[PDB]
Parts: sequence; C-alpha cells; structure tokens
Amino acid sequence: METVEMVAIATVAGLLSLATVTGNILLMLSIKVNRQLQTVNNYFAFSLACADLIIGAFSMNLYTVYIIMGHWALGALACDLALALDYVASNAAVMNLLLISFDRYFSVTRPLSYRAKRTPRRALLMIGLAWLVSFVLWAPAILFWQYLVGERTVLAGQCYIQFLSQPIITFGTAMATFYLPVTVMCTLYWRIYRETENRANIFEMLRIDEGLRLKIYKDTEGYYTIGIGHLLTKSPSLNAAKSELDKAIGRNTNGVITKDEAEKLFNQDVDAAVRGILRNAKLKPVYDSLDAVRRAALINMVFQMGETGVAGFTNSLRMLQQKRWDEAAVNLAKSRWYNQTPNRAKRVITTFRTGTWDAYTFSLVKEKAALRTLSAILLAFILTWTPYNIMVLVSTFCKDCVPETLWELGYWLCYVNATINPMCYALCNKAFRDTFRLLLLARWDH
Ligand SMILES: CCCCCCCC/C=C\CCCCCCCC(=O)OC[C@H](O)CO
Ligand SMILES: CCCCC1CCN(CCCN2C(=O)CCc3ccccc32)CC1
Ligand SMILES: CCCCCCCC/C=C/CCCCCCCC(=O)O
Ligand SMILES: CCCCCCCC/C=C/CCCCCCCC(=O)O
Ligand SMILES: CCCCCCCC/C=C/CCCCCCCC(=O)O
Ligand SMILES: CCCCCCCC/C=C/CCCCCCCC(=O)O
Ligand SMILES: CCCCCCCC/C=C/CCCCCCCC(=O)O
Ligand SMILES: CCCCCCCC/C=C/CCCCCCCC(=O)O
Ligand SMILES: CCCCCCCC/C=C\CCCCCCCC(=O)O
Ligand SMILES: CCCCCCCC/C=C\CCCCCCCC(=O)O
Repeated sequence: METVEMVAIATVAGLLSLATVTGNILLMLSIKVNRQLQTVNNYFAFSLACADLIIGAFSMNLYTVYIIMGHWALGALACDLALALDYVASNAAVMNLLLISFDRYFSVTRPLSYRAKRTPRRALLMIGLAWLVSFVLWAPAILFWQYLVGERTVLAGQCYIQFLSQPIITFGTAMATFYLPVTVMCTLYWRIYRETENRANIFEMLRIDEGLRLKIYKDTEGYYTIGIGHLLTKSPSLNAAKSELDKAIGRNTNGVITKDEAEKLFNQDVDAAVRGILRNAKLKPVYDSLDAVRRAALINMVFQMGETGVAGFTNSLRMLQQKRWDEAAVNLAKSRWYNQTPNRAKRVITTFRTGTWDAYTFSLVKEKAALRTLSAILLAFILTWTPYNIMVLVSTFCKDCVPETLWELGYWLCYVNATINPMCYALCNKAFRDTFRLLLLARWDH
C-alpha cells in the first residue's frame, strides 16, 4: 500500500470513528442530563449506544490498523480477544434492537398488564441478559475452537474466526444474527402499526362523543376526573386527585395534562374495558365476531353506560353476532340511551350499521416519535448489514466468488450502523435533537 493510500484511509476512517464516538456519547449524555429522556425504552437506547461506542472506539480503529498495515501484527492472543470483542458488541447491538421492538410491542398491544411489569429494574435485567447471552454465544467458540480441533489453522498475520470454516456455518450465524431478527422485527412493527391505527381511531371516536378535558374536573357523581372519563379518586379532595394524577403520569402535572398523556390513560381504560367484555358471558361472543370498527362502537357503548347496561341489549347483541346490522339498528334506537344522547347514539348506531367511520370524519394515523424512531433504527440495521449478509449468502452457492476487498467494504458498511443509529434518534425525537445541540454548543463555549 502506497503512502497516499495509507493517509486517505486513516483520515476517512478516523473521521468516521470520531463521528461514531461523538454521536453515541451524545446519546448517552442526553439520557443522563435530561430527565424527560429517562424512560424505560431509552434504557435499551443507552445499552445500544454502549455497543455502538465499542464499535466506534475499538472495532473501527483496530480494523483501520489491520487494513493500512495489510496484516495482523499484534499476535494470536490479541487476534482472538479483538474478534471476541467485535462479535460480542455487534451481537449485543442486535439483541438491544430486539429488546426495543419487543418492549414497544407489549406496551402498545397490552398497555395495562405489561405497564405493571415495565419498570427500570426489569429493563436493567433484560439489558444485562442480552449482553451475557452475546458473550456466552461467541467468546467461548472464538477462543477455544483451536483447542477442540487440535490446531490453530489461522496463519500469523491473519485474523479471522476458525470455527467458521464452511460458508454454510457462517450462513447459520447470518440466519441467527440478521435474517431471523429482521423477519421478527418487521412482523412486530407491522402489529405495532396496526394496533396504533386501531387505538387512535377509538381515541378520536370517544373525543367527539364523550369529550376531552386537559384539566381536573368533577363527573356526574362528583368525583375528580381527567381526559376522557378517567376517574382519579373517589375522595373529596383536589390534592388527593393531583397525587393520583402525578403517580399515573410521572411528573408534577398540578391538575393540567397533555393530549398524549390523556391518550396514554385512555388506552389503559380501553384494555380494562376489553378485559371486562371478554369476562362477560353476554358480551364476549358478539365482540369476538365483530370487526375492528364495530368493536370500537361496542367499547364506546361500554364507556357510556357500563358492562351491565350494554349486556341488557340481549336481542340487539344477538342480531349483531348474526351480522343483521339494519335490524340491530332498530332495537338500539328504541332505548332510553337514544333519548338521553340522540346525536352520540345515532353516530354509534350508524357505525354498527355500516362498519366504517362515516358518522365521524377521521384523520390519518399520526405516527408518534416512538413508532417513527423504531422504523428508522430497523431500516438503518437492514441498510448497513444487508451487504455483508448477502456476501455470506453468495459464498454458500460459490466458494470464492466474494473477493477480500468486498468483505472489507461489507464490514465497513456494517460498522456504519453505529454511526447512523444516534442520527435516527436526533431526526425522529425532538427532545434528543435539542439535548444534542445543547451539549455540542456548551463544549464549543468554552
Ligand atoms: C440452522 C441454523 C440455525 C438457525 C438459528 C436459529 C436461532 C434463532 C435465533 C434468533 C431468532 C430471533 C428471535 C429473537 C428472540 C431470541 C433472542 C435470542 O436469544 O437470540 C440470540 C440471537 O443469536 C441474537 O442474534
Ligand atoms: C454478530 C454478527 C457478526 C457481525 C460482524 C462480524 C465481523 N465484523 C468485522 C471484523 C473485522 N476485523 C477483521 O477482519 C480482522 C480483525 C479485527 C480486529 C478488530 C476489529 C475488527 C476486525 C463486522 C460485524
Ligand atoms: C480511501 C478513501 C475512502 C473512500 C470511500 C469509500 C468508497 C469505496 C471504495 C472503493 C474502492 C476500493 C477498491 C480498490 C481496488 C483495489 C482492490 C484490490 O485489488 O485489492
Ligand atoms: C469513555 C466514556 C464514555 C462513557 C460516557 C457515558 C456516561 C456514563 C453514564 C452514566 C449514567 C448516569 C447515572 C444514572 C444511573 C441510573 C441508574 C438507575 O436506573 O437507577
Ligand atoms: C468495555 C466497556 C463496556 C461495557 C459493556 C456493558 C454495557 C452495559 C450497559 C449499560 C447499562 C445501561 C444503564 C441505563 C442507563 C441509565 C440512565 C438513567 O436513567 O439515568
Ligand atoms: C426472556 C429472556 C430472553 C433473554 C434476553 C435477551 C434479549 C433478547 C430477547 C428479547 C425478548 C425480550 C422480550 C421480553 C420477554 C417476553 C417473552 C416473549 O414473548 O418472547
Ligand atoms: C449465561 C450464564 C451461565 C451460567 C452458568 C453457571 C452454571 C451453574 C448454575 C447455576 C445457576 C443458578 C443461578 C440462578 C439465579 C438465581 C435466581 C434469580 O434470582 O434469578
Ligand atoms: C439517519 C441516517 C440517514 C441516511 C442518510 C442517507 C441520505 C441519502 C440521500 C442522499 C442523496 C443521494 C442519492 C441520490 C440518488 C441517486 C440515484 C441514481 O443512481 O441516479
Ligand atoms: C473475551 C473478552 C474480550 C477481550 C477484549 C479485549 C481486546 C483487546 C485486545 C486487543 C488490542 C491490543 C492492544 C494493543 C497493544 C499491542 C502491542 C503489541 O503487542 O505490539
Ligand atoms: C475486556 C472485555 C471487553 C468487554 C466485553 C463486553 C461483554 C461482556 C459481557 C458480560 C458482562 C455483563 C454486562 C454488564 C451488565 C450490566 C448492565 C445492566 O445490567 O444494566
């Protein structure tokens, strides 16, 4: 390698390492200095930043030395230890991406039962297990394969994993670390998006029909309430109501909350209502037989008159289960319910009749920062890791079709995931972008 080629590689790779270490330290410090970013799902983001910092500071720089020098010059022990660290960190990054996906999946699908289990303590446990599993999977095999086989067949000046002899063995690891995790995370995201779409529609339906209050008010029974009919306490005190509200949210609200915080309390109420319906012998067979649009209409009815109230419409419920919607509409309209709230009742009835959102003009699904960041980090993983994993796939069909130069570029592209991952958080999350800019401007002055 000529002197001009050595300088050019050192500059580009050096600047790449600097951008990787800076971005991941900015991600870690943002969570540390800003309390609003100290959420359970950001514990996994911090854990991912740690794996990416190892890639940026260690893997990128030791690989730059290996490229420039044209061989491994640090010995056999340093080779096995550097490979163990590189593969353990890369595998830990994938496991944190799986931890982000699964956490967001259970918090959107089950916001009541899972949120009782979703604590920093359990997050710290899952983070530690993801790091330990990654260590036990790679490090023993990398260090001790030579002793099992009886010879170290990796030549002096070379540095690669000996247990990955046949490309089919490498393909197995590619299936385990990329192909299967990607399929799982894409399936998870699909269910998350679908659940969010359905839950937002119920939120908008009840916002029109019941009403949304961002400040503490009193219900018909005189009890302190907030959002869309969310009971805070039955105690005749405002301080007791503020205490229950601060406990459920996680900040000093002082009686005033946001639409997003009200949507979070609403989704917990939806799960409690759906839990009731499935436990109710009169409401369970009709709910299971109904589509997502007509299910929301039933929940709306439950929110207004309760479980026993809706269950009292024996003939209407049976006709809805029989898919006789025009006939069910007749019985539901000839009730005390229709006489008390005719506008809300006719909108609910039309929904049962058509199975569409024609009674309300509904907006498209507003994708929150959480959902947006999830697809960004998942698309970033696929983008950067695809070239190397396709090269492994090519190798199984034809032995030496992939040249050494291409493996090197595939490895570099793979490392780029560590660089663009903090950029995804900055692009999708406003709170991250502002903290990043705050930390950088403070470092410049002074
Ligand atoms: C024939 C070759 C065998 C094929 C390999 C099959 C192994 C299945 C692995 C992951 C499934 C993805 C689901 C993710 C949940 C499991 C988390 C886990 O422990 O997987 C570790 C994985 O190696 C981290 O890359
Ligand atoms: C868990 C899934 C697999 C993830 C892959 C595994 C391969 N690495 C590139 C390894 C590059 N490399 C060398 O080729 C020689 C020695 C060396 C020392 C220190 C750092 C790097 C190297 C990118 C991610
Ligand atoms: C050197 C600065 C980095 C440039 C950015 C990366 C762009 C991709 C580079 C591809 C060119 C590498 C291929 C060179 C041919 C020599 C291959 C060989 O015979 O070993
Ligand atoms: C080379 C240096 C790179 C490391 C920089 C990252 C800074 C270290 C992070 C500190 C974490 C802040 C301490 C807060 C502990 C929270 C634990 C808890 O959940 O109770
Ligand atoms: C070589 C050194 C690297 C060590 C690898 C192990 C990484 C383990 C990850 C760290 C645990 C994450 C803790 C979460 C941060 C808490 C932030 C906060 O709420 O204040
Ligand atoms: C369940 C222990 C798995 C070991 C931790 C390693 C991290 C990678 C796995 C991610 C799954 C975490 C999701 C929480 C467990 C729910 C069980 C399930 O439905 O799969
Ligand atoms: C992944 C690490 C593998 C550990 C190998 C050690 C083998 C010996 C077996 C002992 C394991 C028993 C410890 C169980 C943990 C205590 C229960 C708990 O609180 O979770
Ligand atoms: C968070 C990381 C974001 C990733 C950044 C990638 C930005 C891609 C956009 C740059 C424009 C260059 C692509 C132009 C298309 C060329 C098409 C062609 O081949 O003719
Ligand atoms: C199994 C746990 C993983 C171990 C990770 C530690 C890896 C560190 C080793 C490699 C870097 C070598 C340090 C540079 C010194 C070279 C001096 C020389 O021998 O010429
Ligand atoms: C010198 C070795 C280089 C570092 C390699 C890192 C891999 C080792 C893995 C096992 C240690 C367990 C990880 C730490 C868990 C604590 C974090 C937490 O639980 O929040």
